[PDB]
Amino acid sequence: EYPTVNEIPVGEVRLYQIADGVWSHIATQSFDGAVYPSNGLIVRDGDELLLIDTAWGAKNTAALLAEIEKQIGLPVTRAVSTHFHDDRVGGVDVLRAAGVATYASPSTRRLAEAEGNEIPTHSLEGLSSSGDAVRFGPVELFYPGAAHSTDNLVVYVPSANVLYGGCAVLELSSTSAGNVADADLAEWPTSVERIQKHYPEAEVVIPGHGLPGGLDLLQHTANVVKAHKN
Ligand code: NA
Ligand SMILES: [Zn+2]
Ligand SMILES: [Zn+2]
Repeated sequence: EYPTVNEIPVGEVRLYQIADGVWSHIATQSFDGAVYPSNGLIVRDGDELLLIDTAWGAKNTAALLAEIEKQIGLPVTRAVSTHFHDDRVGGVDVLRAAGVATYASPSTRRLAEAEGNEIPTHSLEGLSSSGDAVRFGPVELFYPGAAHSTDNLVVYVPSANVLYGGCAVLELSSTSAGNVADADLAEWPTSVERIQKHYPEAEVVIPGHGLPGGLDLLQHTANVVKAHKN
């Protein structure tokens, strides 16, 4: 079953199979003293893998690559970071040094640079406006509008009907929107509505932190964020 913070010591990574050729990766990291789990995604594309998000730091990301080689045995050739925070880009230097081509939107790259985070090598164009969608290997990348951050992207895997929301989507047990220092609380519910409208057929929704669920994670996120904003 789906691993939680208690089952993953900081520095270890678990993989969880979501569908044929689709896995989440789960890592843990200390932030402001406390340990949190974090998810990303792995998608098979023929005999190579596309990585979505780092495992939140260099050591975790090196462990991620090791766990991928052990469990899956296919090379990660490209990676996309879904926003500029450390749980998404921390580890990019490890990926790049391992031969993985790293990508993010221009906005994410600029914000990462400004924050002193690692910076993905390549820009993902065509994602500047809310509702924009582009194909990238076996996934579609979608910019729903500002939410957890202004740059946040979501990822859909058409072959599996799996929607990876990153931090624009919250898990069902969540009662608050979490770290909102960079968030746009006024726009976030609208951004979620765009996701709902564009991916009504999604069967699994994976949040950036915590348990995957169904489409209800989307409405739940809008609700929490509205209640948070008050
Ligand atoms: Na690899
Ligand atoms: Zn974030
Ligand atoms: Zn986060």
